[PDB]
Amino acid sequence: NVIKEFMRFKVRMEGTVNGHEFEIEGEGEGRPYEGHNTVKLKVTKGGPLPFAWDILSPQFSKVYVKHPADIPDYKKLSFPEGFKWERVMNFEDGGVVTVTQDSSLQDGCFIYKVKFIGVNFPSDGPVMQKKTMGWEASTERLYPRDGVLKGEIHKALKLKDGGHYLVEFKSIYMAKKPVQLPGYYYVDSKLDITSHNEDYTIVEQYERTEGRHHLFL
Amino acid sequence: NVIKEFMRFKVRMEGTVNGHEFEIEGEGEGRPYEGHNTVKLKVTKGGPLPFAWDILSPQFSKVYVKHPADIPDYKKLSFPEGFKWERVMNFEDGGVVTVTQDSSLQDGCFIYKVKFIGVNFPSDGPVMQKKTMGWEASTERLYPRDGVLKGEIHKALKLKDGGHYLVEFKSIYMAKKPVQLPGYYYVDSKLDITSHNEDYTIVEQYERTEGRHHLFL
Amino acid sequence: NVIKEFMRFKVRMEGTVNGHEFEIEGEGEGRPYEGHNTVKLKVTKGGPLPFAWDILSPQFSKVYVKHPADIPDYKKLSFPEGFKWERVMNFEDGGVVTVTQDSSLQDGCFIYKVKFIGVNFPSDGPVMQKKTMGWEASTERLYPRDGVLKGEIHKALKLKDGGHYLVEFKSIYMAKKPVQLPGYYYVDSKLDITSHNEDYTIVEQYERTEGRHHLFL
Amino acid sequence: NVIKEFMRFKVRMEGTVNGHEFEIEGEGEGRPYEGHNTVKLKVTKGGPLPFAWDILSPQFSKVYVKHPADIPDYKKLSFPEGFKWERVMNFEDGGVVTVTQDSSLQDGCFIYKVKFIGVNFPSDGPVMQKKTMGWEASTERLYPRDGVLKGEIHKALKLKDGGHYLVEFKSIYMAKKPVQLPGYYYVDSKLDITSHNEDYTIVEQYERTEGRHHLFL
Repeated sequence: NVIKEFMRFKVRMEGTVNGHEFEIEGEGEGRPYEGHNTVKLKVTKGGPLPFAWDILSPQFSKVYVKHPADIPDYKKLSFPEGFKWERVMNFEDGGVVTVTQDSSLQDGCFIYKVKFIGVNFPSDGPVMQKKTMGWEASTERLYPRDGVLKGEIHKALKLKDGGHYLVEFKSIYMAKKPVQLPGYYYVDSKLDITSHNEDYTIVEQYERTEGRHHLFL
Repeated sequence: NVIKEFMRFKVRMEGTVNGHEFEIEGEGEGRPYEGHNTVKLKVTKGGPLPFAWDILSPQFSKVYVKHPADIPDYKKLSFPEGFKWERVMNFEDGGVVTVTQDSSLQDGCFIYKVKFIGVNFPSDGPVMQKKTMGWEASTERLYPRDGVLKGEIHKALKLKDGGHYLVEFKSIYMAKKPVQLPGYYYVDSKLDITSHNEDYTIVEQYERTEGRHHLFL
Repeated sequence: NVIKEFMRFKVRMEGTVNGHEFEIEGEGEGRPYEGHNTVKLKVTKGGPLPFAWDILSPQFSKVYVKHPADIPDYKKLSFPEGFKWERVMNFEDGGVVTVTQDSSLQDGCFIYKVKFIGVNFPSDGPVMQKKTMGWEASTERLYPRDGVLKGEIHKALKLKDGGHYLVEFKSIYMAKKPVQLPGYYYVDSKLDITSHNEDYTIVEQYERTEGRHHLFL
Repeated sequence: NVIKEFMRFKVRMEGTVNGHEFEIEGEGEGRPYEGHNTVKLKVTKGGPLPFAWDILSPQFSKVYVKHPADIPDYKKLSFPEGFKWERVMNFEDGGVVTVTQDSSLQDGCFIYKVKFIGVNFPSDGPVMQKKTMGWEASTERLYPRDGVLKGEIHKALKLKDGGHYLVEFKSIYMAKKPVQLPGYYYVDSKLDITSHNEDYTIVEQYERTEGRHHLFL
């Protein structure tokens, strides 16, 4: 280890939403063993974005999840080789996103490369209309499957006018090398936008995340 | 009052699974303010179900959910008129179930009436082949919507030969009288089969369930 | 054979939509080898339905599907015993319906028994608001699976304020005796409400439906 | 006009399937008013794809769809500017794919640019195990929505070991310029792999496709 108490990271995203091409670059840092991390983003191409920043927020670091000792830390165990992760986001209004990412380690710094494709968002929807205002804190249900780690979440974006915009997440974590997998468990998360410029071409986020067993066990 | 510290209930279910008709009846009791309840069932018609009992178990009492004082207990508030509940269960292998239920209070006893329709289960699947062995403890994400209370869960049935069989629950709770809805919150639950005969024509269940805010709030 | 060129039928339905119970009875007739049939329904209980009649229309006769000689007529072959049918209807706005049906032959006439459960329809949506106006003609994709016949359709209801309300149908047909199944094929249908009273408590429908191979074959 | 009776095209795709990156480039040609076209592809990077080629085939030209004079040919009318198209493919076993593409016209040659992300495919499934054998002919259901053209299809891949592997397609066609949209209609298609080398690093395809009204209209 390899994975120190303090770790920095670099991230780059190439994405497309309803046909709108964009690129984003950023840097972050956090305490992998404490379950917290922050990140600053900059839209390098296609800005300002014609859609809610919120749909991108969660694609910018699960190696920072705090895990109790009795729960194998698959993501952490994968380094230095690292792991890849994939995801599907099913929006209640038909919107669909598919994400592919690669997580590596270079000279003590984490390297994240992301590809994102979002389609079918209604022109007058909350995404396309920028009517959201952050995510609610969430709880992911994880389990080992097909030799890899999987998890699902029932998430929600807060609507300006009140109410919520529902999104189901389905993620897949795949170590680049064989690593001990955990059993059924949960991960609580809370992602906040801490700052941003008026057109959201510059953004700062904070995330707290921790794994645990269900409370009744 | 109407809802005492100790309350009993009676339940009747009329269902069909893959064309197989059946009837179930039972009696239960519990501590509504403590978050626990038990129930004893008996298959009265269509006896010897040709499918896993597990898919029926969660259809047999949310008025028993322990809620903190700062979270409006919508279901409890609904009495004496009571409430209705509906649900969709999406099985990973294509099976689908819709449930509609009516909850009332009669002579100091909770009265539950359930209709269930399950279709599209593979004949060789874990349901039709009775390969399941109980649910993992779960956590439901609730929120108010359309004037009613809704909630979703990523649940899972343990496989006898190892692994899990996934199911997504979508529930709707509808008070028969206008009462206070809570905001976004969660419900942890754990249902166990405490006793049964080999063919599951006689079963007893126990369930613990409590409402709460997300752990990071 | 038992299936004459002219055949009548009797249907009875017990359903629930968003907690509202209802019952319907009807009588119909048609020419099974020609691909057309009519039916007259009367709401016998729960009358003055508080939702779009159109969601019920398609649950009231596949044995009447015209099949070319080179495509095994599974449903017809199942008689005199008959067959069962189940279905899932997934509505674009979240509403979900499950149906289970039993088709038999008695007194020289077909006997239909249907059970319907509909949930999660938004209070302000086209179904509960009664804003639909008939289905567009459709095309079902069928194939043999798990020893039975299955088919799916991408359906659509026309709306009063223009546009369409999309629904995906997934049906399963199950013979009560082993009969020959066909391979991959298509069924074309067009259902029309031919008459109805002011409150839709008495309704008359017409349906044309025919099986065939893809046109490029 | 801009669109002549015979037209060639250039296509290129960047994709990722279950974390495996690849690139493909190719050229095709056909008769846009006749609904016939062919294409030849070469895997340029990510050599020897570790998954079924079949999943990519339908991503390689709807301007070639034959339309009757009474049905607006939205895609054709969008030129010379062109149009973009997006798509979601939902695999029966959990795999999900999103696609985004751009179609333009350059000096008499159509230019196609495709981005593809596929995730959640079971390692032991027909895709990653290459057990598929081409698509069945299909029929897409189209309708105008949100100022654009949408269509859905219930498709199927033939399994080597027999049977079919089901896939639901959801496509969105967006003209770069708001040209005339058609109303509800269908498109029949039949895609065949005409030639291919052992490892699917060189492949040629043929597609027949024509738009039309429902047969009962």
